Amino acid sequence: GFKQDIATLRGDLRTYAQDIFLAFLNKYPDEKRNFKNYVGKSDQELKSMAKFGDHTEKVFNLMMEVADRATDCVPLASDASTLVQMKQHSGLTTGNFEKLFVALVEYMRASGQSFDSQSWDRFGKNLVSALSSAGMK
Ligand code: HEM
Ligand SMILES: Oc1cccc(-c2cccc(O)c2)c1
Repeated sequence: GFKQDIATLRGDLRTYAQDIFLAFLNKYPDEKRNFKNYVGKSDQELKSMAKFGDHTEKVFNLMMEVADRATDCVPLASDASTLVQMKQHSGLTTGNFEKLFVALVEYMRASGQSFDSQSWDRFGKNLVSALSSAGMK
């Protein structure tokens, strides 16, 4: 289920983080407006860029903690408010997060593995809900 999937992802987190973020960027190329350093690079080139690996892993480090602190796939209000208020998220709207989670769920579905894709789909919807309640446009 969802708790075990957090463990699974944490057990190889930089790999999963990069692969899921690449799935996102490749599915939604316009999303690179927010990541201008990542333009004009293949996946292998991005995995060679120090900030790509560093930053993407730190995104998923926090994402896994938000998932772990959730109840029934519903994040804490404090976690949602942190994600809204972060200066690095100034530009963002809930649609950006929706898209991240669509890509993450598709990645899990296409993996060979027994991820609880349903629970991640709910988590994404519930996080988007919580971001809106905490004041994200
Ligand atoms: C639950 C989902 C997310 C979490 C937990 C999260 C967390 C983080 C964290 C921890 C950082 C700092 C990274 C660092 O400085 O090393 C960061 C930066 C950033 N995040 Fe988020 N983030 C999430 C979703 C998103 C989404 C959906 C977008 C846009 C589509 C986004 C855009 C940014 C940008 C532009 C930065 C700074 C630029 C960069 O780090 O390259 N984040 N985020
Ligand atoms: O390196 C970064 C820094 C900020 C955010 C992300 C990100 C954004 C959308 C999907 C996703 O999986 C990861 C990646």
